[PDB]
Amino acid sequence: CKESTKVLVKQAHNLNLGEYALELKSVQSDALESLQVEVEVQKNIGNMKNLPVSFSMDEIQARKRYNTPFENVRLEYYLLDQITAFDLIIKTSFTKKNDQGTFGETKKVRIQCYLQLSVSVEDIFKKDIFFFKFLLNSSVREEPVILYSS
Amino acid sequence: VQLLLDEPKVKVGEIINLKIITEPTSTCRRKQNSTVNFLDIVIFDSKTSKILPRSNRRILYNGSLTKPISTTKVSEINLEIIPIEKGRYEFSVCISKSNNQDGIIQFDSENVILSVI
Repeated sequence: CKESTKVLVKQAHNLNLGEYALELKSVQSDALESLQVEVEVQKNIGNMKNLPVSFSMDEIQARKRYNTPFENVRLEYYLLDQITAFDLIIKTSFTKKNDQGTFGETKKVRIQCYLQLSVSVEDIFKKDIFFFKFLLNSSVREEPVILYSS
Repeated sequence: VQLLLDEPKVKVGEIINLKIITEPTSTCRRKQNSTVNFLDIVIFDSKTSKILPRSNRRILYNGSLTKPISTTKVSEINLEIIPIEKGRYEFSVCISKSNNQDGIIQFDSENVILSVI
């Protein structure tokens, strides 16, 4: 037993590139919270997990508040629900297992996915002509949003 | 500053690019610090009493009007004055250097008027 309770450097390995791994993110979704994993591998990568590593399960599933681990799924959309929070956690594990080596990982990501571009409307209505006027606002305070089509 | 416009005599349901043209000066040599300088565009009724940012049923536009210029060269700018149910408007600018209050340093007097039938 090393008995190193303190007084050292602890951990000495790096998550470098040029290796088959997993990457979970979120983009391009219309007002209903989701996620999107990505698998940049080759030659029959195996199944993977997607746990719900929360304290009280605010990042809920639809009917039963499940984790629903995938199987040979690279990109999907975990259409969750929202039981009153603005922060989460997600322990994600993936048995890679390329060739004669049971390759695994466990990344405990912390994605929080409240909306940003909070948009309100107003119409005006004249005789046989019609106009909307759209209000555009950022749901967070003093973190800015750039915007380049509408 | 000059103000280059398409027409002064537009009907109601029509879209107009407005084009201000600004000329930074030799006597910008006092500062050089904020190369970016924030203007505004304010719309007056050609009686008194300018319309608010929420120009409801009067004039319509694309984006916030603040629309920065350089202290470098002849920058241009634009809006899209989608007119609605009006007559005899007025456009003029001011220069604000920053975003805060009491940042405003000059008020130009170039007042191009247009009519709406």
